[PDB]
Amino acid sequence: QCVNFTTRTQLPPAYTNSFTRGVYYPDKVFRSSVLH
Amino acid sequence: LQSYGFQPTYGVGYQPYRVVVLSFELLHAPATVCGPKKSTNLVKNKCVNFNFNGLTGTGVLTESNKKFLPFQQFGRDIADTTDAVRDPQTLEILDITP
Ligand SMILES: *[C@@H]1O[C@H](CO)[C@@H](O[C@@H]2O[C@H](CO)[C@@H](O)[C@H](O)[C@H]2NC(C)=O)[C@H](O)[C@H]1NC(C)=O
Ligand SMILES: *[C@@H]1O[C@H](CO)[C@@H](O)[C@H](O)[C@H]1NC(C)=O
Repeated sequence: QCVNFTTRTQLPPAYTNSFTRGVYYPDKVFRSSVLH
Repeated sequence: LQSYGFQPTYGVGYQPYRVVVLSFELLHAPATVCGPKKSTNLVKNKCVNFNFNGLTGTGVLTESNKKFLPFQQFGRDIADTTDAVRDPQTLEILDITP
C-alpha cells in the first residue's frame, strides 16, 4: 500500500564532528601489541 | 540483450560451452569446507607436523591464553608468520612455536 505521508518536513540536515569513529576490523586475523 | 543461436549443425567455437567458475578465498579467514582428509588425535609438548584447515607447519603445541574473537581463526607475529590457532574441533587456543 502506497501512502503519501505529507512531505519531507522542511530541512533537517545538520552537521556534526565525527572525532574518531568509523573504525572497523580490516581483516579477519587476530593481532595484539602491534601498531598495524 | 542479443540472442544466442545454438544448433547441432554449428562447428567448434560456435557450439555452447558450459562453464563453472569457483571464486573462493583462502586462509585469511576461518575455514568452512574442504575435502575428505581424516582428522587425527591431538598431541602437545612435542615437535610435530600439525595441519589445521590446510595450514601445514612444524612446531610444539602449547595452550595459549590469547582470546580469539569468533570471526578470528589465526594469530600472527610481526613477520606475518602464524603464531596461534584455534583447533577446528576444540575451540581452545594453542600457541605454535617451532
Ligand atoms: C501519491 O502521489 C502520487 C503522485 O503524486 C499519486 O500517483 C497518482 O495517482 C493518480 C491515480 O490516483 C494518477 O492519476 C496520477 O497520474 C498519479 N501521479 C503520478 C505522478 O504518477 C498516488 O496515487 C498518491 N497515492 C495515493 C494513495 O493516492
Ligand atoms: C566432531 O564431530 C564428531 C562427530 O561428528 C564428534 O564425535 C566429536 O565430538 C566432535 N568434536 C568435538 C571436539 O566434540
